[PDB]
Amino acid sequence: GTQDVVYFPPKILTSVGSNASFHCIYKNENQIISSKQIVWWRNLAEKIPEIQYSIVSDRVSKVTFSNLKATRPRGKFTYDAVYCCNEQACHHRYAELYVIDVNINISCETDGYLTKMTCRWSPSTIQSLVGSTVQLRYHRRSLYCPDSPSIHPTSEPKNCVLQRDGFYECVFQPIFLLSGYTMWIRINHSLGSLDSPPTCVLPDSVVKPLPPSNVKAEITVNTGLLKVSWEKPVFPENNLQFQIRYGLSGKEIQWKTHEVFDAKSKSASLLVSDLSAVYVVQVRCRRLDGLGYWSNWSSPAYTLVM
Amino acid sequence: GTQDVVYFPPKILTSVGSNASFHCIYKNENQIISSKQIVWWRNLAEKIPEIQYSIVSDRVSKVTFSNLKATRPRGKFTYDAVYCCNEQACHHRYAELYVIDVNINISCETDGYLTKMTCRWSPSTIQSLVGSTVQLRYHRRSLYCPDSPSIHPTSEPKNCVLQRDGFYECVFQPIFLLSGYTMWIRINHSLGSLDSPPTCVLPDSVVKPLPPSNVKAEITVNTGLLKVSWEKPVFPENNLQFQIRYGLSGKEIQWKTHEVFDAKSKSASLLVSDLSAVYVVQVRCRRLDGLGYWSNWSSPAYTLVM
Amino acid sequence: GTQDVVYFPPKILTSVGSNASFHCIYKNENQIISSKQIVWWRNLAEKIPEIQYSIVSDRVSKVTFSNLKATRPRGKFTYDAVYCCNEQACHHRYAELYVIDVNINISCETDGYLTKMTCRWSPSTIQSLVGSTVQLRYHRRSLYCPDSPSIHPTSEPKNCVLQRDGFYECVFQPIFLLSGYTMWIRINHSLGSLDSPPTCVLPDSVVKPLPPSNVKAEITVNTGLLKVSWEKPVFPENNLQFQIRYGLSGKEIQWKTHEVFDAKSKSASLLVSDLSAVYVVQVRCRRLDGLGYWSNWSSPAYTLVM
Amino acid sequence: VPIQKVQDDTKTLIKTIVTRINDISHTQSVSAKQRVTGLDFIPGLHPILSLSKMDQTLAVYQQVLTSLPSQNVLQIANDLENLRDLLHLLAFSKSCSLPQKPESLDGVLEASLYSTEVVALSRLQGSLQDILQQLDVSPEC
Amino acid sequence: VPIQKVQDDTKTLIKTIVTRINDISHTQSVSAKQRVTGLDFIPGLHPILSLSKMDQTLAVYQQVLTSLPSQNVLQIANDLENLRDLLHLLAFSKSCSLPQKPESLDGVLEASLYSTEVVALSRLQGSLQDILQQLDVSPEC
Amino acid sequence: VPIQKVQDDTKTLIKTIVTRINDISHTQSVSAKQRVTGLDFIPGLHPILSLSKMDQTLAVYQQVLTSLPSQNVLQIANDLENLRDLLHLLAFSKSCSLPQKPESLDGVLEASLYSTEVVALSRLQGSLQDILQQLDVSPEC
Ligand SMILES: *[C@@H]1O[C@H](CO)[C@@H](O)[C@H](O)[C@H]1NC(C)=O
Ligand SMILES: *[C@@H]1O[C@H](CO)[C@@H](O)[C@H](O)[C@H]1NC(C)=O
Ligand SMILES: *[C@@H]1O[C@H](CO)[C@@H](O)[C@H](O)[C@H]1NC(C)=O
Repeated sequence: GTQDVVYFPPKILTSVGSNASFHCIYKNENQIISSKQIVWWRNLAEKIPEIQYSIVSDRVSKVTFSNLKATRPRGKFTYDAVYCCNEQACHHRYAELYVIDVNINISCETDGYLTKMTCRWSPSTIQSLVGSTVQLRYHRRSLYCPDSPSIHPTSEPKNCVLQRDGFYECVFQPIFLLSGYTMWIRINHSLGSLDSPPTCVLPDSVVKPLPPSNVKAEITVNTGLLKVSWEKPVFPENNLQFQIRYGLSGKEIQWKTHEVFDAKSKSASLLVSDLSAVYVVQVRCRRLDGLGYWSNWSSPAYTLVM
Repeated sequence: GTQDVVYFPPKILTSVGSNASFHCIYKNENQIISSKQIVWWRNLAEKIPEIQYSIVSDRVSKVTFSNLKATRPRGKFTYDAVYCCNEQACHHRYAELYVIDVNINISCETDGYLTKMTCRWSPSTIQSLVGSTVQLRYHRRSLYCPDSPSIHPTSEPKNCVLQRDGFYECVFQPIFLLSGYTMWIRINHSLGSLDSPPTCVLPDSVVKPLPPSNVKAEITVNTGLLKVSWEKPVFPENNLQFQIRYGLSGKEIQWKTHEVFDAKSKSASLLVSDLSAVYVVQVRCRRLDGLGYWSNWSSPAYTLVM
Repeated sequence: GTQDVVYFPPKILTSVGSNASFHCIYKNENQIISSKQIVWWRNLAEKIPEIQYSIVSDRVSKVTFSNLKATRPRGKFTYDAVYCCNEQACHHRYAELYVIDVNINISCETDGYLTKMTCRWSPSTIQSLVGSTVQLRYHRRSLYCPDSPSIHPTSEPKNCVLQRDGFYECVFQPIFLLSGYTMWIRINHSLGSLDSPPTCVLPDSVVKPLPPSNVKAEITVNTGLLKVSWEKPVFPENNLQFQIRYGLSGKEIQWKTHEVFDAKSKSASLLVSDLSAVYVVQVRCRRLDGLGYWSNWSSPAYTLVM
Repeated sequence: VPIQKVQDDTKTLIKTIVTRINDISHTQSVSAKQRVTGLDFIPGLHPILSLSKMDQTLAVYQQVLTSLPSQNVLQIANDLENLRDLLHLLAFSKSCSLPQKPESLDGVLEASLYSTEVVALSRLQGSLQDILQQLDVSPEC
Repeated sequence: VPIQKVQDDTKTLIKTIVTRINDISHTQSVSAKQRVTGLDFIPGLHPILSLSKMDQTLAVYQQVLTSLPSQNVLQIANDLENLRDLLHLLAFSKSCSLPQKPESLDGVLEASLYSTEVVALSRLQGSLQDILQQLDVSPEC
Repeated sequence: VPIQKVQDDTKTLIKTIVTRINDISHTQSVSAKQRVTGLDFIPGLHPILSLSKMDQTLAVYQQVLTSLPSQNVLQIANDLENLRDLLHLLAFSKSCSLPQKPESLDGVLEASLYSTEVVALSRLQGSLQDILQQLDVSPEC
């Protein structure tokens, strides 16, 4: 017979954690059935619990999904098929429910020379969804970041390059050190668009400095001390804290660490137990205020014995 | 003077093991000499034995080559130059004899999922011969292979890809499991074409199954037995035989093998000499009827001791 | 005011070791100052010593640079800015002095089959200078090299390929063994052209022969000798000298060498201290007249013991 | 041609197709008995007893699967081509011949691709299990 | 917006630009006091005392550096854009506003690129060290 | 220019060309004395005694080898160019000058390439061995 179903809306595009509702009309052979006769199904595999149903009116049934989990794709099908059914008998027409995990984290790092900022993000939650585009979008504020970042209506696309590790890398060069860069991932789907939660980065605050240079380690036998000295990197101009790791030189170094919070310190004196052993020393640095990354460990410095 | 020679035929294209005959007329200064005066030469290097000559008529001499060996190329020359000579004096005109080893073997293997069949062949006997094309041709019979395969007049070319090992790989996907695929290599030379001996393959009969999965090895101290268990691969649906290799786990495993011909067996119990040693076990499978390949050995399973 | 300077010439393109002179006119507010008031400067960084100045006339000052060193580039600037100054006050206009190290060495080697000659050269002194082309040029003399090579007005460009080591390789094939190939590097700059000192190579004189073949080493216990024998390579046809290196076979071979100056010698007999040890032997060769390279060492030959 | 081998190979091929359908994840969760309206042109309620009924049933599934855009269905369509030929070879043994359906399928593929694919493969599996279970009993032409 | 942080960040940015200019090798050898004629349109002899004078001075250097074809100058030009905005933010704190020069620069870039770049960066460094030294003393609008 | 070195280098070059021809496999099996009709325009029966006869002989082989399409013959053609120049240099020493043949060669290359190449290289080798053996005895101009 002339059986047909209508979904309001025909398709829903939403993100994880959101709620979604579908309304339906079941026209059985030219007459709309009572909403009390309507049951809902998921992919023709399982009846959705009646607890989620809502009688909108004598003819309209409604299904509500709460705190939606990302739709697991079944081959070519990236959406979940929601069915309006007349008791045991379902129809061929379904509503398409697309739930995408848009919680992508973007991490940025400014080089030791303060010439560029590289941002990295993983499309592990978007790779399955093809037939739609995925891009990093951004907006720059003249100075600083707002307290709560927002998806500005005016934004620009950023060219990102897929790396061998599966992450995308986007490079900003030249940079504006004290400008707030608000960025997010936009998924442009056929049904509409979704935006990931925006993050604002100040390039000045995500600098990974170059390691301290001219690192020396010497044992002064007159005092019995291991004297370590270094030169802070060219950038940043802000106060730095240093971390020194030292140990007896061997097959597998058993490290000991010393922390330096005096920004104008270029040396540390450590009292060691063995004056005739070769020690290996490395120094790394970070902004004293914690607004940045730790530098890589410097090239090893060794003491002598003969 | 006006000396000239005529060969019947001017050129011969044939395969290894075949017989070939050339006829010749030697017109010495406007008059054809007696066939008794004609001697034959090979590449102006050696006189062909008179035993191979045949006096066709008073003016026509003939040379017969029996069980031809593949012509060894001399640089740019892929053919052997056969000469009709007037005693010690030869002429510049020769007959081109091309003998190519067309005995190429094609081996096929259907994947463990029964989705494709890959056929492999080596052009080691054809690589020297350029200025002619070499391709795999095939014809498919709706069901099964004929008792003696034949080069069907209607065939289709198959795209083959040269691999780093020097072999060509041709992939059929999707496949017809119970259809007979008759295939051969066709060499399209300027003089004509040669076809290798055809082979018919049933994709169902050349499957290399996936290894048995969920392989476990445990020592039951109550009985003093090494119990090995496995799960047969998803495909094929036909009865399988299993082979178990086991040994003491160490630097270089000294293997021992056990054969299982019961198609519905999922375990074997082996009486071992040392109950406190770690044994390594692997299982592989093949169709009980022998129509297929052995699977790869499963991932090693180990017993414990503490 | 209307202050301006004129350099004669505006720019100079020269090579290391050469001398260069600039003349200048300083028109201060529509009147040319006395040459005694003019001082010279280098890149606005340092005053050139007054010792290098020359009073050409009452209005013309001159600066002379002797035994010029290659100009070190400062970023985009490949030239040194020479300034004509009115005492402490300099002007914005300068003279461009470009000094390039054109002393590039080209080394050629003819293969062991005498079919090609490969020439190699490093552009380490030219890589910095871009916006100008760098190419190998050559001229061939029918027979032999002149006593002193010269940059012939008629020459041809040679295609060179940059290699992974940073050197350019240019291959001549086929070759003219007894023809003199005069070659040099030409730098075609916007200001003019510079040519490196030419070298003439006779391909016959730069052959690196293939190693001696069929190298055998045997210990004759009847005499207590280590007998080494070899076969000289196919090419060259000229008399060769041989060098044999031998030692006890082990982890790190302690080599001993023997020289053979007899061109028709195919063997050497060496009295060894230990008759029951395995010796390793290699032989290499070179033209007796020294006009060529040493071949690579032959594949090792070993003696036996049981 | 050995008929015993043809009957055994027909059963093995049916088991092979059923296994392929088990691997297609979105079909195993769906009940082949639970009816879907609008897809009545797909064989399901029919008992399938004769050789000609088996042939016409597989030809309908063949036509349905050809339109679907997956590579999993393309392989199953090739297996069905072998299966129909095996049935004709079995009909030849027992001296009988077999012959060579609305096109509302185009509309249901455009509007409901998920329902068309899922129900077609689920109904095909049920049909093949019925054919397999009835192959032990001598089938009529 | 914390003004104490803005004043400290302005000083840190000035030090950053000065360090970038120290790394540009051909500028450190040149005396910023030793005058070059024809480049009088580049700020140098001026004392630079007010916020509006600082702003107009940086805008001139900004316009000069934009024309130069190096990537080192492009980064310094971006830092100057942040510096001008910080000065406007500092002028806002103390309720005062700031406004928005011959074009003989085109001719001196065509004829004397080395002198234009070297003198501009050398004069900029001197100007920034003057701005930094006067930021400790409360500046007038 | 040392004439002693030129005479020694001429002999060394001849030996070099003869060795190249020995490496061309299909020429060593062919007897240079055993005659082939139709290729009489290739020097063979001639004794080659004079400098001008040697020059005209090598020029014919040079013209023949240029038409052949192999890279082995291209290298031998270059060696012959050096050899002709050495002969002219040796003719200059002893104050004498040398000058600068049917074209049925085009037809024999089209019809019989194997015979043209094999016989040309085999005849060239014989001619060079004759030139080498007569270079010890003072040759006439
Ligand atoms: C989604 O539903 C839950 C449960 O009713 C509710 O707590 C939450 O507020 C809803 N979300 C929105 C945006 O209304
Ligand atoms: C080829 O010659 C041999 C020897 O005469 C003969 O045995 C064989 O039958 C011949 N082949 C054919 C196809 O006649
Ligand atoms: C370059 O100057 C030096 C020093 O005056 C002089 O010895 C040399 O001859 C000059 N070079 C030329 C080519 O005149």
